[PDB]
Amino acid sequence: ISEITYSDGTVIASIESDMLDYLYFTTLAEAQERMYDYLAQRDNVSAEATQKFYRDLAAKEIENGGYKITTTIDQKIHSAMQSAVADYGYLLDDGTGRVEVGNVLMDNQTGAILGFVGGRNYQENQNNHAFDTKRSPASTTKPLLAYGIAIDQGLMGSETILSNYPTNFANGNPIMYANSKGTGMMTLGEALNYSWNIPAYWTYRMLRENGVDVKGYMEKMGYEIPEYGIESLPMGGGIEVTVAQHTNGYQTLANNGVYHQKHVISKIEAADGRVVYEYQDKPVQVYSKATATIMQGLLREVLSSRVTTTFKSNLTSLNPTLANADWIGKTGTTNQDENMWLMLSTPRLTLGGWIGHDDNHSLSQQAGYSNNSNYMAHLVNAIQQASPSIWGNERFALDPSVVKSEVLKSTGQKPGKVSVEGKEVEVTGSTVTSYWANKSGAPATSYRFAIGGSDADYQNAWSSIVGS
Amino acid sequence: ISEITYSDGTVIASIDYLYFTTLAEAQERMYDYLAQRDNVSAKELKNEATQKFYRDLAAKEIENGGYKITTTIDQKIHSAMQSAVADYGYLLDDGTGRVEVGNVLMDNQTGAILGFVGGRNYQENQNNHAFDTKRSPASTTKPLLAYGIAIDQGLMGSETILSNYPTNFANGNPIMYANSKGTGMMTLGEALNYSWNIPAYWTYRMLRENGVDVKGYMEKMGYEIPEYGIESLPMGGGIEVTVAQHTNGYQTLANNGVYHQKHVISKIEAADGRVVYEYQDKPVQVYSKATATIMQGLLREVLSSRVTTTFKSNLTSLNPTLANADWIGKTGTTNQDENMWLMLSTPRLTLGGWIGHDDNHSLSQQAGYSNNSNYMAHLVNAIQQASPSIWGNERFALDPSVVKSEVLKSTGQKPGKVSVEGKEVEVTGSTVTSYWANKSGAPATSYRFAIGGSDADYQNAWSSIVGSL
Ligand SMILES: *C(=O)[C@@H](C)NC(=O)c1ccccc1
Ligand SMILES: [Cl-]
Ligand SMILES: [Cl-]
Repeated sequence: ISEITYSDGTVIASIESDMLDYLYFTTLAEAQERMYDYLAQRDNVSAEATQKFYRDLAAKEIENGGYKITTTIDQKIHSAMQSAVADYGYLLDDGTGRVEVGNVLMDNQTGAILGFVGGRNYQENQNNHAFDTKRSPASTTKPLLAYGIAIDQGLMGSETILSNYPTNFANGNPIMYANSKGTGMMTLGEALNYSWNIPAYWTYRMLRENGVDVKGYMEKMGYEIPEYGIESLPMGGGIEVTVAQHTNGYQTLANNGVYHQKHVISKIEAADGRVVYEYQDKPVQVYSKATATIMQGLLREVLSSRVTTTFKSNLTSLNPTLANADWIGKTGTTNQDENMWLMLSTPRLTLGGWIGHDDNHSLSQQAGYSNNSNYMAHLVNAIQQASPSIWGNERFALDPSVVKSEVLKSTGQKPGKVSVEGKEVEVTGSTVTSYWANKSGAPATSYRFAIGGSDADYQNAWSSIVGS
Repeated sequence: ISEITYSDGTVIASIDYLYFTTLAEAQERMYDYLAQRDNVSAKELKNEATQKFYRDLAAKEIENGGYKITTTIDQKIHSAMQSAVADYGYLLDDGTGRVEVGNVLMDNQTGAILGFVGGRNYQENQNNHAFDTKRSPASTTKPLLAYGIAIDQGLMGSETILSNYPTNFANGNPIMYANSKGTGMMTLGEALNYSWNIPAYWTYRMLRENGVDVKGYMEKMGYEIPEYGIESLPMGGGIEVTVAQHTNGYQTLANNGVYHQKHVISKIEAADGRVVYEYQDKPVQVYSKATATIMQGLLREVLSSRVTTTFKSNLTSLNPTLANADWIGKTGTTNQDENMWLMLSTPRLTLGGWIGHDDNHSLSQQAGYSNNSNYMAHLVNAIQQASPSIWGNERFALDPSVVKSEVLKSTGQKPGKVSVEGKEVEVTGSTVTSYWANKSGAPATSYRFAIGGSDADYQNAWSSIVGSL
């Protein structure tokens, strides 16, 4: 007689007990953590690896008591998501075995989880790849941990230049991206669309050199990272996250920089009217509104450029109308292709997606670029068939507090006079608008104008520029 | 008493696009027959009064005689194609007005035309964009007139290097691609996938420099080009073609270099069963089998690299199995975006496609990249549902006659001893197999290893080669 229900109150199951489906265990486990804090607090503790007596009590309270447990799960969307993974799951198998999958669909204004995919098939495997397994987010780390923070601290703007010239780790090893040692200077947009690694590495070093509390940012979105003094951290080195938590970081970018904590339980009510737990809205401005809406604009291009994912193309062919909603996203690829991530938002929703194997062995080279992008387009279509207005028709837009600068294409700073080789120069050339999240906008071009680069790099780029 | 039929004898009509197109070709064939019958001949044929008299006689024969006309059209494929453009034609519209379209499906072993799309909707607009419209094929011309010819003449192979360093036309204007003046050296594979312009320009110039008979190659495919002395010829300048004729040129690459002449008419038969006209197969080896099969491997990557078309992604979402056929293809885009082209083949079929506006105004930037790719993936899929074996599952494959070479990745040539600004150098580094269509494969590396390039260009490039040993 204790009960778990969908957001509209329809029963999911009753809870009982015995001695010897993803939806059931996920929602029960979150309901038990809610019951525990409630119990711990009503007996005024804060003491203790028992504990652990409170876990057991919370399970008993729910399996004996008569409690109504309201979830955020939308029955139609969640069922459509199961049918999707059942009908199009095979799209992910790439010749490397049975490829597993995790997907969380989150509401950007509230943090509520509308539906999810726990895996390919509960009966054949029960690991919950939406809420339990933790893998490096790799590249999908770079907007949250490196570029979004640098934009937020007034250290760069949308058309800032970064170095992708070859450079080494402190140990001598060259920093790589697939087989490439590096190219030269590029925009942010290019560093993002292609997902290069050297530009994120220099951004994070800048942040450290300037004393940015990067930990403060990540903690406010609930990320737990044990060691920040890692050179590859912007590449996802030393980080490991569930699909649900990571979706929650993209929710933050999509919601104009304002976090709401992910949840699957909204209310726990006793048969006697005692409300044991109700979700409190607790919004947190993590990035300014200028930062987040600037970041949205870049992530729009990461998908429309198709450089690292075929998603827009796949979705165009399945549902050209849905494909013209305002989609933004980032992909991620682990160093041996062990894990592929694709994160998508419209202004209303965020959908996180991971694929990999349980034993961590390698996927094919294109599992992320192609298989996962195509499977996710199917899943996005399904959610839509079930709830045709849930993705929303609104567009992401720059906040009015965003600051505009006219800069040069070649330096991403204002045109101006710099001294090169001792001998002076007047720099000019084709220009562009770059967006900033400070008061003053972009600076005037100085000698070292980009994020990173050795002296030899700057001498090579400066030279080619004065090729005017 | 006169009738037109599908290839299976089923009756088309008594003698919409389908009707006029096939009537018109039959009339063409009848004219030819009347003219030879009355032994008219030659300069007399150029007179327009007599031209008029014979057209009028051809037409009247067809309504008067009781001629049985059998066409190459597969009824089921053709209607699927008609349904497809009715259902999916809207995918092409892009905010530049209503976009027209032409498609021709051709059997690669016979040159027969199985079906076609004349336009968005005959009742609204009656111009036939498969058979009558002529527009520059743009990029789409590079594989045929630049790179395929050069490979066939022994002047390059699959990983030959070509210059895409900025350069100017003879009048001093720079050769552009989008808004880029160009980059540096690059392989043929990358020149083809991204569709750069400067490499095609140097290839053609080289063929002029070796006196290659390019006109001879184009004429064997039935191409009519009034003037070959044009610097932008291999980009498609000074060429305008119908969809049907251009399909025929990609038919030739697809059929291992051997052309068959396009046609929707296979036979016309007099009331009493004698043959006024019947199609006579005349295959011509236009490219060596080594050339065309090397081209096939290159055009495979144009599609699967997805740089200029999203086609393989679209097809993959509509039909994962059909996407695993062995597709090869090339896109093209006019200056200013007035015409887009996507040409596709499996070993059995070629499908040509054009989109654009009847008064030539610009399409949007992505109209070829995304729209026409998506629309063509739907058309391809409708063909499959209507005739499930038709595309086939065979693979293109290098002909035994192809020579392989191990060349330096960075020169496109055999590793070796090279003289650089005085000091001789030993040139080494990673290698790769390059395919050639001559007797001896690839030569040894020499100072001008690439197609095209200035001295300043070469002093840049060697800088890198050397600084990397
Ligand atoms: C981050 O992990 C980087 C290296 N890039 C990608 O997300 C990616 C994904 C798929 C194909 C190419 C690159
Ligand atoms: Cl492919
Ligand atoms: Cl694509």
